[PDB]
Amino acid sequence: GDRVADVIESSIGDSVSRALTHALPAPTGQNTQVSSHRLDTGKVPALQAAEIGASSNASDESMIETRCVLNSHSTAETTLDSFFSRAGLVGEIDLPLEGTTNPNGYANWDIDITGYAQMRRKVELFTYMRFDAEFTFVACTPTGEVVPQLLQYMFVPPGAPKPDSRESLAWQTATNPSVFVKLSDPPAQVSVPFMSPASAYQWFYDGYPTFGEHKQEKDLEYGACPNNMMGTFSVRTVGTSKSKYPLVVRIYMRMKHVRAWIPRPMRNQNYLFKANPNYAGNSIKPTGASRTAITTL
Amino acid sequence: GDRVADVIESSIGDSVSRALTHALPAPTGQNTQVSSHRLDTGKVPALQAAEIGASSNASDESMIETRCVLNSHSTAETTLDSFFSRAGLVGEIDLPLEGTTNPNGYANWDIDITGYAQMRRKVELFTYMRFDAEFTFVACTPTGEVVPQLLQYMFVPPGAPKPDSRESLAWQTATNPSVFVKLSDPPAQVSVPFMSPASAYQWFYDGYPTFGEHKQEKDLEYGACPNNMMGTFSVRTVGTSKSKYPLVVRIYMRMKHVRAWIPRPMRNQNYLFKANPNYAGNSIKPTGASRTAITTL
Amino acid sequence: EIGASSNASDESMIETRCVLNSHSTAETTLDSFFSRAGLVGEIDLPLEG
Amino acid sequence: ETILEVNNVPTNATSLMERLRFPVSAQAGKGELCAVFRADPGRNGPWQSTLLGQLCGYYTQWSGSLEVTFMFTGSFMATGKMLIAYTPPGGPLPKDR
Amino acid sequence: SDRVAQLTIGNSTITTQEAANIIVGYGEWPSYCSDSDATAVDKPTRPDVSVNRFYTLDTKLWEKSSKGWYWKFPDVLTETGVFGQNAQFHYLYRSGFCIHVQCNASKFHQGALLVAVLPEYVIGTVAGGTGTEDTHPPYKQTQPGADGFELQHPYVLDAGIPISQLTVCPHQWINLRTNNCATIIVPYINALPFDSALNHCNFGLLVVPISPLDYDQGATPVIPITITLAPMCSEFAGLRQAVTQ
Amino acid sequence: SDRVAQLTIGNSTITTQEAANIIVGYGEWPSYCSDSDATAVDKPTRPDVSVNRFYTLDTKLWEKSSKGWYWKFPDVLTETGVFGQNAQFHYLYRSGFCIHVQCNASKFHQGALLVAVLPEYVIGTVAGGTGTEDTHPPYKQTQPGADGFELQHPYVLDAGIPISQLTVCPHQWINLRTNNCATIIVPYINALPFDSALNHCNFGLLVVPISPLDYDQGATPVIPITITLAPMCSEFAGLRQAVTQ
Amino acid sequence: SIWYQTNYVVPIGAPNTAYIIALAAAQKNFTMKLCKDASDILQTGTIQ
Ligand SMILES: CCO/N=C/c1ccc(OCC[C@@H](C)CCN2CCN(c3ccnc(C(N)=O)c3)C2=O)cc1
Ligand SMILES: CCO/N=C/c1ccc(OCC[C@@H](C)CCN2CCN(c3ccnc(C(N)=O)c3)C2=O)cc1
Repeated sequence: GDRVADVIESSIGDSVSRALTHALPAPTGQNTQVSSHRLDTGKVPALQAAEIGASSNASDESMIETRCVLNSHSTAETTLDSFFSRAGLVGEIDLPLEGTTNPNGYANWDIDITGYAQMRRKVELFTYMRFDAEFTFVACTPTGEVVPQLLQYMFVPPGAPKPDSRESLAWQTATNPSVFVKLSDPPAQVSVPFMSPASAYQWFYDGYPTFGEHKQEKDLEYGACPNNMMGTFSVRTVGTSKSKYPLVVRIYMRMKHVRAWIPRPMRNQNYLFKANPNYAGNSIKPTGASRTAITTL
Repeated sequence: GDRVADVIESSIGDSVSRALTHALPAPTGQNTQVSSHRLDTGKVPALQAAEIGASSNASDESMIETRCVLNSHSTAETTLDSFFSRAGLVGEIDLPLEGTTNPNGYANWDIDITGYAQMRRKVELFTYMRFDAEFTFVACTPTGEVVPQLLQYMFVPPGAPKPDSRESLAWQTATNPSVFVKLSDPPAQVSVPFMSPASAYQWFYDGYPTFGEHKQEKDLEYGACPNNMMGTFSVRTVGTSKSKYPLVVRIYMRMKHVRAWIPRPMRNQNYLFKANPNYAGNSIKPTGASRTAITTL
Repeated sequence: EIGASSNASDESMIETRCVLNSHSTAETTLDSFFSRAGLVGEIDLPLEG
Repeated sequence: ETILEVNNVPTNATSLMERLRFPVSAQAGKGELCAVFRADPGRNGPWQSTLLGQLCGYYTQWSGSLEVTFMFTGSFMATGKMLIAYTPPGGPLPKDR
Repeated sequence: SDRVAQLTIGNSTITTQEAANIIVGYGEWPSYCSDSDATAVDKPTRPDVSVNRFYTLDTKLWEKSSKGWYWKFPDVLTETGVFGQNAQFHYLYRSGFCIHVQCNASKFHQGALLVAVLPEYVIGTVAGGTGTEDTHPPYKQTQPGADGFELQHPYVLDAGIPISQLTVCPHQWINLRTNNCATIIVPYINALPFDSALNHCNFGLLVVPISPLDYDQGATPVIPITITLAPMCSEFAGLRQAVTQ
Repeated sequence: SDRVAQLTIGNSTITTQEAANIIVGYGEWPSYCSDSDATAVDKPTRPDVSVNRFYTLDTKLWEKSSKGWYWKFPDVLTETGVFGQNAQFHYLYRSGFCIHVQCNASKFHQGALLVAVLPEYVIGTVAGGTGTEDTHPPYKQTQPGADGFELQHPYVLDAGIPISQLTVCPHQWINLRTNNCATIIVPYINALPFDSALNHCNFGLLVVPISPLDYDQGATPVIPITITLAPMCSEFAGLRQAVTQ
Repeated sequence: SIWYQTNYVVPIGAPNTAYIIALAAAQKNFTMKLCKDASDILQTGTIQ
């Protein structure tokens, strides 16, 4: 039981996060109301104090004489799903006949969508994201030709054995999900759930994955968050003998059922590597165009 | 407010000290009830388990066949006040004419009753004590003669100026309490309240009064508790000129309105110093008498 | 020795807090575990063999 | 519950059974160490001998509390007191008791 | 009445006679973790007043040429007072923060500082200048501690992102002609209910001059910027021996 | 059903199959300080589980010639875990304790240990042997820390008092043929509501063999005595920088 | 980690060394998600 007063009256343990703001429905752009001349003292909408950290509350109505405008312009196309639920390229996998990369008829791709700028820049506008996704796989030769070849895509989650050859035992795929399809068939397509151990994926992690001394030789692990490492995507031509055709597999992703938290500045320097925000120090460019003088267009 | 369960159900802050025992009135020794022979299995009052830490619960009734005895023997004389409220010697102060101690006609005695064994051993049976006290002052020459001399006793609390001579300005006693009396008058007597900053005086303090390094040269402060230092008792012959008589002042204390906590073993080695329990290491004696054999009286 | 597994729980071994566990048990049903197509046979029909 | 091979060191055929049990014996009272192992259930090591560890291998993620029950097979006349500790992440192997 | 303020928490109190209101990150006050969001089963410890108090950790000098600085949370406090001890003895930690940045001058000095909070502030390197070298920042740069660290290329926040859009994060400005402090309250921000105070920095505090400090010869030239902060609703779990990293 | 027991507090649990009940010092359980007994005005901190847990601090070897040992509270814990940190950072401290002394042997070993708690256990010196020298015990003897200290003259408890009357204090015995542990619960004992954990030792724990350890050649000769203890209802106040003494 | 709290004690006539068997399992709050193939494939060549 509790008897001393400070304990009875403490707020220790309050799990209800008080919120200062709340969402209102806004299916259309706000309307404009009629306004007339105002010649007052005390009232001063135009003057602000940006230091406070809030944006101006001044509106058209109070800065100029306005008319009434019934605005029925929709706000639908700027929802998170509207913005992200559009399939974009996030991965390429080459299966050449004579090459230096994957000449053995199979390939392992670490699921990581940060290899392409268009898609990357869009998701990095937010820190945390949670979503399901639709993945489409487009295959063909390097000329775009369609050949009668059978492929096998297999999702190898962390801890499952990664195939080490075209005839690897792991292709038995008794538990992992695999897709068998022909380059002649339409692109393969499947739905993927939100698989992270966390409540959301995060495009930025200002930390280290393990404890201990973080000496020079381990600094490559700064920013590495296993909660984002969903596994490997393996592909192989189906046969004990080498394929007769050189192949390419393009991977497209379409997010759906999206939720995002913590907006952030948008990348303004070219990307260099998948794992980090490194930028070319000798080529730091302005965010946008420039001009000769501040008094000339 | 509180919302998470562990916080709502915690006992953090309970100020009610649960007590396993309670006092019952006991104005007389317990009576004895009639008892007869008992020849049972399962029942065994005589067997105990001293390891538990409790004293035997076995009674006369269950160990021998008893008769009824109505015991009207009082328990009154063993109350704390009965035991302590008896005046005993706790201080002596000499005011000689020609001497090496206090030949200037005045003396300062640090109020400390641990200079005499009889009184000391009694109070040290408890760790904490709280009480008021009656102090009696008996004065006379070293032969026990009564001379026509006027004295001044003054209580100098910590921080008040201690007289440094028989004509010291501090004897103006404008705020401190002073008693002027003649050796011819009966012994002076006054009542003293419980003056400690603590809830009780303590005959033992296993600690240091200050912080810092407790090096060899400061070990004399181990066990010193200012909460027990009530001040100085100063005495002087009243006059600018030396007294014509050698004097002795015996101080008797009679506690009253006594409360005591935490009983402890009773001193079994002679005392050596006021401030501590030091004992003569080469004279550690048995607590009591001894004999030649365990099989002979 | 009895042959049964321990009945001891977190609650009785350490001071615990309340945790509302909504983690599903669906993926460990027999159908969830087995109803996934796997290879069980290969048959070769060579020309010269 | 299944047997946890804490003593997963012997590897020759004739000594495999020794992996099923680890020893304790009279010491010198310096709070000496008896044994150690990672609690990680789906990781290479002792847990691999258990049915839990094996079934655990067919799933990518897990969540839950674990329990290890130790049975003393010494003689009835043997007594003793052991301290079994669990060190959450971040704590290196304890140097002392 | 919006310019004056008093922030009292624990055994510490802060005053300011030239404030600019208070910002509450993403519009929500710090709170303890609910029983439905929690996952770890051990009963947490909530020290309260001994750790939820104001700590003044560092003072930087604002100069006409200063580029800007940043600090990582909870890194800045991991070795200070009782909070630090709890962060070291426990695997799990969670809390909110009240940040109060101080900088006063005279009615004749000028300049403006942008004070902002950026969650998951990952640092990038200049990749060897040419961008052909995949270098990585060192521990003393990702987790600088109480002394913080100076930005090398403020325009891109040392992470390839435009500082001109940093205002999309909870922030305030210290415009010398207006206010002498910035106060931002931050709730716990993470994808997990609790996390390690040592391996993970939830957000970074940036203090960057956007309008340069200026004044005439003769006026006090030493213009300090002091950083004071207080944890709010601190919770700890997963107890064991102390660990510094 | 009085022989078996489980003591769970914090993230620690103790078991014993040969107990002898539990003693509750002076018949009262530990409790927090009421608002009427308190005097200091600052809000206290009550860490709870992070400090009210079992700490195993030391192991002594019981030998046929052992004289006995003692430990001072809270001295033994001032440098251990989170409790220690709080005792160091705060001027004021108060708490209770659950003491569990462990010592097992065989049905062929014998001996009895008296385990007792003595409040305000002031130590005395032998005064130079002759008693003419007013010497004083050194800091390492008054506050021995976790290693404790061995009694020089157990008969008089190194303080001129008869150990034969120590049973007037909360105690238990470890008689090898009966039990292998002693459990004593102690409430906060002082004349003040709070006090310094560093300058004042509220009580001392004494473990003294009254009936010597014995056994025949061939039986395990190493018979340890382990000391485990847990603070109860710990409260702290008067916060500032950490201090060790 | 497992440590000796006191010591293993035995009288004359009984073994100075004994063994401990460890049994492990999961609590009732234990669950698993995202099915995958086990890390092992108990077969070298074709099974005939
Ligand atoms: C027959 C079988 O067909 N199987 C198909 C199939 C396809 C796709 C699958 O997985 C989709 C998981 C995707 C959406 C997660 C992408 N994420 C989230 C966070 N993150 C990330 C964050 C910070 N940094 C980095 C970084 N690389 O530096 C990376 C990502 O890349 C699984 C199976
Ligand atoms: C005209 C004016 O007439 N004025 C008379 C008058 C007489 C007596 C007065 O004060 C009586 C206070 C007495 C009762 C307190 C005695 N105590 C309590 C604790 N303690 C103590 C504890 C541990 N150790 C020591 C030690 N010495 O090592 C010592 C004590 O000695 C004041 C005034």
